[PDB]
Amino acid sequence: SDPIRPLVEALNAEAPLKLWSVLVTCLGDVSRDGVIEVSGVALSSFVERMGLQPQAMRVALHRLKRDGWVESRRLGRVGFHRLSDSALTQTRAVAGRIYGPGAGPAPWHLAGMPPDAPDGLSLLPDTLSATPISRRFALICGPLEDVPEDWLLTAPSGRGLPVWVQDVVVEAGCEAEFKALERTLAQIDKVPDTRLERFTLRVLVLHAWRRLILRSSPAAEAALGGARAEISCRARVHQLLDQLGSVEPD
Amino acid sequence: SDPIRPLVEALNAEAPLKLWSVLVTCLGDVSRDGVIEVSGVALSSFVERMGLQPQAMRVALHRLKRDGWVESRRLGRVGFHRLSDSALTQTRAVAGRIYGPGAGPAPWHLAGMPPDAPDGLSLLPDTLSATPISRRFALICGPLEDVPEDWLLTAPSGRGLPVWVQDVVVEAGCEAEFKALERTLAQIDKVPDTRLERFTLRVLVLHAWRRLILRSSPAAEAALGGARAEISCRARVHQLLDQLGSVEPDW
Repeated sequence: SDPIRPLVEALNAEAPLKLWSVLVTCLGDVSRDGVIEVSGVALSSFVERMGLQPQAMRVALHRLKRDGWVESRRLGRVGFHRLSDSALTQTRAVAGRIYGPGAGPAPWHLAGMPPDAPDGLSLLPDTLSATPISRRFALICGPLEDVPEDWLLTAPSGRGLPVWVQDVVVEAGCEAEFKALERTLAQIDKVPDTRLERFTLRVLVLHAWRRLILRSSPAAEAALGGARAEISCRARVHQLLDQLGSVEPD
Repeated sequence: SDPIRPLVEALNAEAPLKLWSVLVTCLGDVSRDGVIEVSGVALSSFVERMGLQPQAMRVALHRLKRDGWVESRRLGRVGFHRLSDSALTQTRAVAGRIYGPGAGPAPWHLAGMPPDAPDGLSLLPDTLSATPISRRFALICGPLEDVPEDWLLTAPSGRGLPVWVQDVVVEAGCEAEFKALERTLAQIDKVPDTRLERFTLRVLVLHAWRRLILRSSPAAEAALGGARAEISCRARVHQLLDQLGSVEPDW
């Protein structure tokens, strides 16, 4: 009655799973909790458990090696893979977004760029999340101290959002997508016995959520409000990640 | 000496005075305080005290007659002129803007129009004042209940206005034009003795104000604040209209 095979089919059906990215999630998750590097054979059993070929893992590791995402050691006949220093710092920068408790009822603001600045959104710090609603105006989230003084900063009125705004925020804030992932995730009923099954399921549930949470806009999320699909979806993922727990591969 | 001649030269220097409009101000002002119609000879003495020809007044009255702004009676040898019913109702619609105490520190908001609506500002009621700051965004004034539900309504944050916004409002809210008119008005030292002088000065001070007020954006002004020029300039115009008082054109 295997929980892995149907979950894989389901995730692939919404958006095909790119092995290199699944590997980045896997390596990222283990390094966050102490396992700085995973053996090639241990990694290979995870890739096989998923329904994939060890050949596919080699082509994924070659892609990631050349692109500076992964680093490799050879101690005798065993290969050891880990995220690169570049990849780890980038991974750590999104830890709170992925593993954290979430923004909850986060407030939003509207920011208007000066006339001289066409690509004004690039001038906005990494700490700020911005969803354009017009050529010069965007819905913003984050530290308002990071909003430059030459931008027009304006706050929400008691009024709701006009339909044209709600249409933008529903799309950028992945309301349909978080609902769809939660509905797919609802299928998982029991925790598997095997340490490998528990590990493969955790990486799959984590990858599905990682790929979405990092695609969605926190600004657009804050604009959707407390009833947003991201709340209930995060609620299930972090419950699932707790009931599956953390597995050191063997 | 004479306070009329320099004031005329000063007003003409900023923007040449159009006689037909000066007449519309005059007739509108008298209708406000009871004088339903002014005689042609009384009107002619006002036009002359200004430094103009009676011929110029006839061409101005002909323009206003055909255009339905003024109506004329001929009781014997005397002609009687008044604003037409449509001119009066249009005049009365702006009474509060001209004669009123002003909006003071009136609040502003930012309104964003939907993508499908290009001429969104036309869809905004007469009760709302709007100053565009972008193609789809404008600073608004007035009853928020009149702001359509398909517009993005956003309020001021504790932060000030960026320089690019201040530049719009300084222009739109006639900051410099209000400064100049107030300085121009400082020359008016004492109230003249003559009923005619008192009358001509009142119409001139009122016209200069009327033109600039109906041109300035109430929303732009609301964004400018309580230290804006429209406030002090308004108090000066009202102070003068009070110290000059109201004169019946008997002459």
